[PDB]
Amino acid sequence: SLNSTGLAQAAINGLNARFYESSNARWSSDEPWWISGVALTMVIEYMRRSGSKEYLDQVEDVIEVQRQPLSWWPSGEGEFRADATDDTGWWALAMVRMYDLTGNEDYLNISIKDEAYMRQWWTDTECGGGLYVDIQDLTYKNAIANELYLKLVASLANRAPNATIYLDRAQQAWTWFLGSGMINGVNLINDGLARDSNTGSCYNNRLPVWTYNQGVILGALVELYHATKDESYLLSAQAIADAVLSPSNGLTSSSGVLTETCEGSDSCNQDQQVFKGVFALNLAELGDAVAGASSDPDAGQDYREYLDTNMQSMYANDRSEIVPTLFDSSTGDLYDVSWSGPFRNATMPKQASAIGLYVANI
Ligand SMILES: OC[C@H]1O[C@@H](O[C@@H]2[C@@H](O)[C@H](O)O[C@H](CO)[C@H]2O)[C@H](O)[C@@H](O)[C@@H]1O
Ligand SMILES: OC[C@H]1O[C@@H](O[C@@H]2[C@@H](O)[C@H](O)O[C@H](CO)[C@H]2O)[C@H](O)[C@@H](O)[C@@H]1O
Ligand SMILES: OC[C@H]1O[C@@H](O)[C@H](O)[C@@H](O)[C@@H]1O
Ligand SMILES: OC[C@H]1O[C@@H](O)[C@H](O)[C@@H](O)[C@@H]1O
Repeated sequence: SLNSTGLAQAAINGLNARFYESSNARWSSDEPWWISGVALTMVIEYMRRSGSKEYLDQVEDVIEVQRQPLSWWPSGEGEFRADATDDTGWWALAMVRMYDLTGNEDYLNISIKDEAYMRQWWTDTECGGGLYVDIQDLTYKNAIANELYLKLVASLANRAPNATIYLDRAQQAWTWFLGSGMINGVNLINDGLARDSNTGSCYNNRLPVWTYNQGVILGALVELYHATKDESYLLSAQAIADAVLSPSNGLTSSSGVLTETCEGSDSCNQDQQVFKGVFALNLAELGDAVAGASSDPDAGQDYREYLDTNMQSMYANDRSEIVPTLFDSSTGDLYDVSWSGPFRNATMPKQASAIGLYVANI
């Protein structure tokens, strides 16, 4: 009885009414730039899944301005090539989705330039593989930058003309990730890798399990399945998603609600506020891939029910409607960080995460 399409549109309208900067073609310049990339993904994915085009003009504006050489990383020469590889990876994946929505080769070309830029910081000398996140420093190979890269090459393996070298890169990247140790004993992914002071060998740094690091990897494996038709990639994704859904692992509350590890102590920073929606969108991708790979009508039904359950809780306990004024008649919905906890304030990363959950149920 809940209309996820209308709620996503209200959530996007709330996102624009409070956080979109027309003069900058960006959401919230006081927030991390990469989260504007995530927001762009959610808006593109809303249009892709709902069949609507109401934000297409706005998305094109954002792309055209955020394409330009970044003032804080001119040496990237624009096209979203930034001072960290994960920043680049978020926009690169948004361009994959833009290409999926529009069929405009221009966006596919951006993702291709991004893949080649990110790969510059893949090294086999440390950790036997993987890329660094901090381009200027080269001190950290983490989960998210390698999950983004892996989903990027796996996506390009299904879309780019030289799809073979991208499929080989994806298969090689997944083999490295699987062997990295970052996937722990309960099939959840810790934050990144530490390096042995004496031996130089790398190991799971046991930093927190963040929801978005259980998400991007699902989309990556889904694209690897589409590229190979090997259901082993789906089964591996399902083991990771199942671990998230199991309340015994602390990511899913006793009410069945996705919960970031920082929500308990009310310490979720500007980055962590956006994590849950990224997982939700990728989980919906996994659900679609699972239901299409088997003739069982109940295939992937647990993931849909999970997303549905999480939507209603967010719908009921985390929502606050904007009240219009005599000057601003904007209507929409605002959302806080906890999908079960109360609504206290809204921020752009919280709102972006909100849209992702609604879009995940379209
Ligand atoms: O990355 C998001 C934000 O980055 C800001 O640039 C930062 C530089 O000012 C600083 O010198 O180094 C960090 C390293 O990441 C840069 O991110 C932008 O000014 C912001 O607009 C952006 O939201
Ligand atoms: O929130 C967890 C994530 O934190 C990331 O480190 C941040 C950098 O990306 C950012 O640019 O600078 C701040 C400095 O406080 C860092 O918190 C990790 O790179 C991620 O792996 C981690 O999930
Ligand atoms: O694996 C631990 C890593 O933690 C990160 O937060 C730091 O930025 C890296 O320098 C460090 O190597
Ligand atoms: O992709 C997942 C979505 O697929 C749609 O076909 C269903 O109607 C939604 O309920 C579900 O959340």
